Amino acid sequence: APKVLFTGVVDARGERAVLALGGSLAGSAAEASHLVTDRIRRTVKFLCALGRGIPILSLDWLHQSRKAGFFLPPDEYVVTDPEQEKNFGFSLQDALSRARERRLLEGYEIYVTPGVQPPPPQMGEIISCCGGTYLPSMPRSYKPQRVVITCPQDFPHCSIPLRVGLPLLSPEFLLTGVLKQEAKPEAFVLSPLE
Repeated sequence: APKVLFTGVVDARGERAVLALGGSLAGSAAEASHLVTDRIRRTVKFLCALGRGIPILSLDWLHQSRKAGFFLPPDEYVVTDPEQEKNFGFSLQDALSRARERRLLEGYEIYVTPGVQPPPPQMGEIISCCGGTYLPSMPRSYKPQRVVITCPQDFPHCSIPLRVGLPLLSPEFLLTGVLKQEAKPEAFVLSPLE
């Protein structure tokens, strides 16, 4: 039975269809089997669903399923948003295919300093949904794929990662990388002395 999550929309009729058909309403994207929405948006729920490779479907999926009397396959209902695909420069279908082949952040260990925006806990949810490790405190040693997402306010606290050669990165490394399902840390390095 599906555990359906909604994002960027309000659809009481859709929620009712999920339950009527035997499914349940997902508490979060990490728990969801399907995400229902109307557009591509950079939200914790959308980015987590995409990172996990679950179906991201239109609101018509549930309404047509209710008419059928059972959950229909996802294929004919994938969210299509050429406009936002143009705004962001990526293909949702291609990004999902990538997520379905591999977790984007497999092997990555990421510490997000306290002052970063968006909020560290939201960044960690996204990191975890992409198979990475959200670190509890600043690292003390170098390791490949171990990085620190930080910000100007926190540069004063970055002497240890700089000492050991850990990259200081922009939060967009995560947001843009997860949206496109393409991790390019070298392209988001911050300049702490500027």
